[PDB]
Amino acid sequence: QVQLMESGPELKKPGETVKISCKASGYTFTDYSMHWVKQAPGKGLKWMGWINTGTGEPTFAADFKGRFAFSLETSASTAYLQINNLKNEDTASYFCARGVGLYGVDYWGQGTSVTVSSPKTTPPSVYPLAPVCGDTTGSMVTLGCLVKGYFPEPVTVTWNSGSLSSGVHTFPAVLQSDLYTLSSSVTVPSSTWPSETVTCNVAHPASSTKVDKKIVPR
Amino acid sequence: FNCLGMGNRDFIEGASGATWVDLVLEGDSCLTIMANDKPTLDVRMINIEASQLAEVRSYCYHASVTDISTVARCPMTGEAHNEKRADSSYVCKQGFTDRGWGNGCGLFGKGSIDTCAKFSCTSKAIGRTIQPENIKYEVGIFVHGTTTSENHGNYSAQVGASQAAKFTVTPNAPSITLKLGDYGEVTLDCEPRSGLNTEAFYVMTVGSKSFLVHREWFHDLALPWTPPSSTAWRNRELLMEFEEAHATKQSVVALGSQEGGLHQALAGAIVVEYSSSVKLTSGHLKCRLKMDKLALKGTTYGMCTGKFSFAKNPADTGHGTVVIELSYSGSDGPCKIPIVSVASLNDMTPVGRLVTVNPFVATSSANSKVLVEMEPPFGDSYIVVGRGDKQINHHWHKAGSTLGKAFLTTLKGAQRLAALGDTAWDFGSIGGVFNSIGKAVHQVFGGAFRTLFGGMSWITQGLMGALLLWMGVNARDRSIALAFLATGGVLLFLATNVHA
Amino acid sequence: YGMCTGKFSFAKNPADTGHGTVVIELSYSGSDGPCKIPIVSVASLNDMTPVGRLVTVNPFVATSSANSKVLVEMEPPFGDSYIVVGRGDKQINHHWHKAG
Amino acid sequence: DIVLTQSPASLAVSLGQRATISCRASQSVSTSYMHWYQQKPGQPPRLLIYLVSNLESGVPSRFSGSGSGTDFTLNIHPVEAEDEATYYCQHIRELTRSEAGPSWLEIKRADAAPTVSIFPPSSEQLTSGGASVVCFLNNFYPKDINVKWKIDGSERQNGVLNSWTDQDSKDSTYSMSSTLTLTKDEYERHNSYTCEATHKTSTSPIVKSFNRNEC
Amino acid sequence: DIVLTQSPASLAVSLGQRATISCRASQSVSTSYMHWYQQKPGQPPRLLIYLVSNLESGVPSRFSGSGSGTDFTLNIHPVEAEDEATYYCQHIRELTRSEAGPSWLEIKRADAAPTVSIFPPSSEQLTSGGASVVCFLNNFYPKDINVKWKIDGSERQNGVLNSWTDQDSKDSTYSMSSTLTLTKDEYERHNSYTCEATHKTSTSPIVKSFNRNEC
Amino acid sequence: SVSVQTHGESSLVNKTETWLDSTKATRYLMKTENWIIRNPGYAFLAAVLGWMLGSNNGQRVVFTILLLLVAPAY
Repeated sequence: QVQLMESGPELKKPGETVKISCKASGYTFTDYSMHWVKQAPGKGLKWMGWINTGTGEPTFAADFKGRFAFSLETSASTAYLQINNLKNEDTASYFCARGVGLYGVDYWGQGTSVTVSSPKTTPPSVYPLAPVCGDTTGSMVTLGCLVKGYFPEPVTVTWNSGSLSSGVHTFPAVLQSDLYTLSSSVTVPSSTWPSETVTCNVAHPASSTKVDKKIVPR
Repeated sequence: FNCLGMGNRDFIEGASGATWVDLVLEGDSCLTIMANDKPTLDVRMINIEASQLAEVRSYCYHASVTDISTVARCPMTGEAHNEKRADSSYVCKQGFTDRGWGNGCGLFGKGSIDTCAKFSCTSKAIGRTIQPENIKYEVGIFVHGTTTSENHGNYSAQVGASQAAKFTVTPNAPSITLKLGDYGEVTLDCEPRSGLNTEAFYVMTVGSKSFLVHREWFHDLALPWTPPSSTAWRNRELLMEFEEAHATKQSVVALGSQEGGLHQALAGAIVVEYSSSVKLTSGHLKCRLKMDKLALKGTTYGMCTGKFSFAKNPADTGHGTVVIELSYSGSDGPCKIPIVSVASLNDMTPVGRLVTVNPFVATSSANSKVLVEMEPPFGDSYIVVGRGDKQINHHWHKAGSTLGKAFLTTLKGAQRLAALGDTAWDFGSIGGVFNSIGKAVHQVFGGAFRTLFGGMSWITQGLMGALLLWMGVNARDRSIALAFLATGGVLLFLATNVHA
Repeated sequence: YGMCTGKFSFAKNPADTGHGTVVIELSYSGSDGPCKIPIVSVASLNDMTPVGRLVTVNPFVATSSANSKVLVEMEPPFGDSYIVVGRGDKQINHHWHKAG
Repeated sequence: DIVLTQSPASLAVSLGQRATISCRASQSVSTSYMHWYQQKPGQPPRLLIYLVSNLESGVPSRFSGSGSGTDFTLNIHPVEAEDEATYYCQHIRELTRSEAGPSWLEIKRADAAPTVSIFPPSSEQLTSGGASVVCFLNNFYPKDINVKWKIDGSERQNGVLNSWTDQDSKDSTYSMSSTLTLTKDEYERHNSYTCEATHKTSTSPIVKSFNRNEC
Repeated sequence: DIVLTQSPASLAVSLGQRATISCRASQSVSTSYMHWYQQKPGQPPRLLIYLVSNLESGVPSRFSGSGSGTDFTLNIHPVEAEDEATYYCQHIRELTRSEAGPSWLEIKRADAAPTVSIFPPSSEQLTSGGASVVCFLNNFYPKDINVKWKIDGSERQNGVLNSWTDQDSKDSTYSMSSTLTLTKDEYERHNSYTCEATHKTSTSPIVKSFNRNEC
Repeated sequence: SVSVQTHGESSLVNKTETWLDSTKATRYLMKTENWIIRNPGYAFLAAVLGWMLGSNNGQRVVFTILLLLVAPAY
């Protein structure tokens, strides 16, 4: 099977240099243009360029010219995008793509997301978010977990060890001052809270911090 | 891969002297190799494939006039100022409107206008260049053993039969050894650098289609064209026009789509199909077979003891040899099939030779169909298959009577010469003596003369013949023949070779 | 140093300098380094005769590193030839041109 | 430089319905050599149609790319729950290579209102001096929604942090969080903290509030 | 095609002082053919210097034009209360003719605080349903000032209209009007009404405020 | 233009069917004959000019048919 396999997602800092691998598999490396495509975290596919697999000769889009090094290891059939002078714009998911050429790119690297930024690994502030009079919706008391100020992602936010799946909506962690806050919300019936404990169990493998906060009535 | 039913199927005659042999092998023709101690090989290019290509430049063959703006100025106001000259997307044109008092000006007879029409491209096309590394050569190579209608045609079986192989040579992999199984192994030694000039041309994409175009000639295209990447063009004007200036009014029109003329510009240009890659149907490659490890099974087996029966009936593939598929009743298989090529049963002696050497029943299967071809000679004949009572013959005739063979091949010689240039002396394979200097004679000869005045197309050099013959008609002895050199051949031949 | 005992590979395909000779960088799978690089300028694989001459004489893998990429140049002869890099199974080779 | 634009940006559909995804070549005649690349979130892209006209091997004939050279369409006559995805069209006729702004496959359903719950900052958070008022707008379809944080009757757009689920795997709704993050000082200098959620299911905002003076 | 800039934009000066007003030709060498123009406000500008080196007839010798061809200077060694003016310089070497961003002569003085007075909408306006909270900031020097309208502790920049005098002919200060215009409903849905003004004479906003609940 | 200065002939390797192949057969003669059959008034006046000049007989004919092609398409 032809499979484009790449390096792993990598946290980086501004000014650094990243080289994302792409290893060819299941096909003759030489014969197909190896391509690179930038998917910015919010943006769609923005094609970075292609390095000629026969010659090892890179070709860059006017954008990607000059900051980025396409390189091809031949024997082991690995392709590389090396980004130099890492920038917070260089934070993005990056894809090597095997050219079927004038038919474009058939397959794709499994994906490699660079995160270029300064911050240091930080534990979350996990806040049990209790409902008030209006926050009790029908029989259900919606409950919440404010997971606040951690770098990097992810945190693993479960609810009573994940025993609450359904009413849970764990909402996306986003950047705050290069730290992450997610406010996760379980919807539990007022019959089960605070009669049954609702404890949002928040594990942050990067900071190695597992923080468990029971939501208690205000 | 095989030579079966190949329109151009040409027979490589084993002279021994080496197990290796140089060949010019191509996708058009399947070269069939008969050799002593060797079965009947097939050699043909499948196709030529340049895997990965680069874009030399792009052309805009149909363009779009947008936002025509004409900034007028009075008489004697001189150079007309339209800011759109700051935008290349705008094509700006200076000019004037000769003015009266009726139009915008207190003076008669002159004016100034700057006509800026924003250029855009309706339709653009692209040429592309081949890297000789990305060039492949797909060479179907086969050898004739026991075969049937299908297995010989279907490549899947002759893999398993180990009688066929398909492979790829590059300037990086110029030679390949390839194993024949029961028949051992052979080796090809190619010139994948030299199978083309990768830079003799470009692959020019016109429509979904791409085309071979001389990369000289490709520049010679006069038309809006592009930085191979992206944007800023040259002669983007030449698909646009200009008009009179009637008062301030002058207009710009984008010429009708010239794509039709693109195709018209493509005459000798070759259809090239991009898939993951171009596939060039026209082969030119010089490889070298090596027959040493190619073996013979069947030298052990004895006479097949059972009834020959025609599964196919005597017929010529078109190349002068008769193929038949024989259902073989006997179960004594695997066995060596007795067969010969005879004229009359008045004699048991062969006359022609076996196309497929070692006629053999593959397996113990009774009534087993065996596809085998042989060579009849000229005139009528029979075919004695086996001795004794079991022999079935069939009367055969081949009308090619011997003289015509000596004629056609002779006249084929000049046909072998033209269009093959210096490599026309590679039909002198394992050369020396004549064929050593024969190419070297033609070497600078072909690299001069016909190419020096080259660019001649049909009547251009076709009408030169009587003109140069007439100068040979009135001339001096020892001058006439010297003046006759350029006349006949290399000029008339290719001009006669095109008849039609 | 004796012959490098192992399969070469082309770290870069042969590229004529434009000055008449041709260099190759060789990722060389043999860990037999430090070793003398077997390689030559050959007309046809049926003949091991050196035809061109070696720009870089005594091509040498510097160290025991396997797949060590080693840039080495020789001269191709007139017309067509090969470059056999190594010998036997251990010979890779390239057919690369000098039109001179 | 050749641009493609792929419309719509998203389509809410029934699975099995025909939702065709248009595309167009801004420049030249791209002719063939356009494609369709399905990329579901967090995936490497997956190529569907090639030459704009031809399926890849893995992608079933439900996917149909169509259109020639200035204009193109990605059709799936049976769009599916498995077809829920982000699709791209890619002009290959020229370098540079680029991608049109996608169309999404959303699964159409009943329109659901957000379950909206405004939790004042946890006493745990208030003890930290920071105050984040979290408003969880939950199980709404479609995703069309807005958060409005009102403070002492004066609507504050500052400290607002929004995080919402996607089309919600079970009910195919969306859930949202609206987090109003205040300094506990300004959290205490103002009283009524009101998140109100306007949603296509609601002609008005769905108002969830607390005055800290209340409990 | 050729551009100019004339510095300073304004200069607060003691009259009689030498304030030299620079100018420069962005393009070419204008050589000769720059010309100084005083425009007192609401006037057609009065041409001062010709060839940038030569006084007009009507302009006094106090004006000194100077500088060569890429650069020019308007010097008044005795700047005056009459020399208070908006000064221009014009490259003429090339059509198009243009001017530099001008230079004002301001008469320097002591720094004066704004006299800040916040008038709620009069009953005449409150009867109209419109409400404008008008804050007159009188006689501040310099002109450098910033007014803000704070409402219930939440600053409102809306309905805010500002009209200020120029350098005030006698005290040479600047007076300003700050105006907070409100719908009487929003004027009466909120209470504290404040014009705070940070002026160079004060390190803090000069706060004049009322609540409708106050008087 | 685009229809003129054709790539034809490519003639690189190319034992095959070229993109536009049978096109080349009638290109030279016919469209020139079309013009000169459209202009028989020209055809006859251009012919006699050959037998006028050079006075060598057979060479006099040569100038005509080429000139008869030349004036078509210049």
